Amino acid sequence: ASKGEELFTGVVPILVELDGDVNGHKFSVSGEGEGDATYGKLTLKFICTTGKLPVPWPTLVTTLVQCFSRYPDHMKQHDFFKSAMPEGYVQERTISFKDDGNYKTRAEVKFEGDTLVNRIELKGIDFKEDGNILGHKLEYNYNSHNVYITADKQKNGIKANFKIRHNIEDGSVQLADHYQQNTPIGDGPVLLPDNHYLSTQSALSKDPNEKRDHMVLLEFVTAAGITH
Ligand SMILES: [Mg+2]
Repeated sequence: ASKGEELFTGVVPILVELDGDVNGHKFSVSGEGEGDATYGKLTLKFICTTGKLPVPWPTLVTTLVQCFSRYPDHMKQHDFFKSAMPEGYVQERTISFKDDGNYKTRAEVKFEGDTLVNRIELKGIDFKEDGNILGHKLEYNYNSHNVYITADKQKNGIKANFKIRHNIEDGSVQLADHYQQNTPIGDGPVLLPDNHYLSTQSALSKDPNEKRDHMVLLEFVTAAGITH
């Protein structure tokens, strides 16, 4: 493997903190839960601490810890994400919503003590007033997808590209093209992978006891695409 994967053999508590501005709508989200990379499993509850979320929850799922992906044993030499731990990595994305605006995100993912933390800044521009995002026309659900990873050896890191399809309430789909880059924060060696993908499955729900604007997420992520 890598030395960093030793930090992931058990259940790890997670904290997520996001500050956002989409078209001048300022918001924050705080999340808590845990990850168990042995099973590729994430359980997180997110709360909008500023009030009502000004964009649909599903549009934030990808932004709101791929170090919890399950890498099969035969592929463990391809796990960049854990290899960068505990010092962590910077994750940047451009998320381009077809016929609408874009999110640019910058996150730092690292350990703070025994807790894995994801700190994010999100900026959204050029959204349509009553497009699917600011008009809240997206269903509260989520389709499975693959995250296609490639090495970026000049930057000592990785890139990824994938497509999210958000279901629109009228039966159509809102495409969200994702371009991602990750670079280590520390100077220790990291694993630079062969092309492969992360198979991701996400289920969204609500806490029946929660009155704040929130999202409960159950996610499974498994690396694939390299055989033996
Ligand atoms: Mg302009």
